[PDB]
Amino acid sequence: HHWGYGKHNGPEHWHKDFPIAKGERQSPVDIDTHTAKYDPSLKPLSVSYDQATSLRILNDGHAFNVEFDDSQDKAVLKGGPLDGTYRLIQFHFHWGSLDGQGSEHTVDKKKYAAELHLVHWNTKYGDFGKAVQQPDGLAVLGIFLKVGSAKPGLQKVVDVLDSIKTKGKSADFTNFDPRGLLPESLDYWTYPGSLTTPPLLECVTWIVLKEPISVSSEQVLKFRKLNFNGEGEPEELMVDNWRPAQPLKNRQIKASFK
Ligand SMILES: [Zn+2]
Repeated sequence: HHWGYGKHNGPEHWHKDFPIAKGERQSPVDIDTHTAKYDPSLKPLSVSYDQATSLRILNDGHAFNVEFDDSQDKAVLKGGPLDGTYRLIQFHFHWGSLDGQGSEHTVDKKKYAAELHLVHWNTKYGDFGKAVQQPDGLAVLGIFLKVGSAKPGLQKVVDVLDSIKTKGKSADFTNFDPRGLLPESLDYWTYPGSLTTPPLLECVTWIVLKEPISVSSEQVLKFRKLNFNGEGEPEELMVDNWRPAQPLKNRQIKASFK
């Protein structure tokens, strides 16, 4: 039926409705730190989120998304391996049922408790919908989450999850500053990839930060209380909403640090 993360509609079944699932530049991938190529040509990342305007938080049945106003260059990403300006449109997470799994990308086979994805689209295409049809249409900033000390800047997100427990529920979520979710260092790995959920379009320039952010056990536990199902339906906990690593194929992962 509809795609998901269950036993009968999970990642291994996606190729039936979305053939590109077996494409040449699919994500996520395992980042082999000893095979990654240091590129001194790579520029530092430029993250300008001071004028960010968050609007709403939504449970879309696959994860929860915090949406931003992308009608102007309020929150943008530039520099790094990017050519042009990319506007932040939304961010969401992927997490597991246990602290030992949850991230989509892995580092030397290591899985993190969760992974944060900040999605941006290339302004030259005018349109998020137009951007996903281009090889350089999107730029996604990936950040790993490890369990340890609590992340203060994440609590506002955690506290509102009760109001969007089921699929289709949304809540006003204004005044949220995404800068509180960034690690200290902006060193990164980058490679050409795809969206990790259907339609799995190969329009993403992935920028994965080396430094993970730490969140508390209680914070992640609250993520696990969400539901894949809609209100009134049998409860299915929203956990393990991650896609496993895909073949790197003919791609090179570059590092901004040595
Ligand atoms: Zn994602």
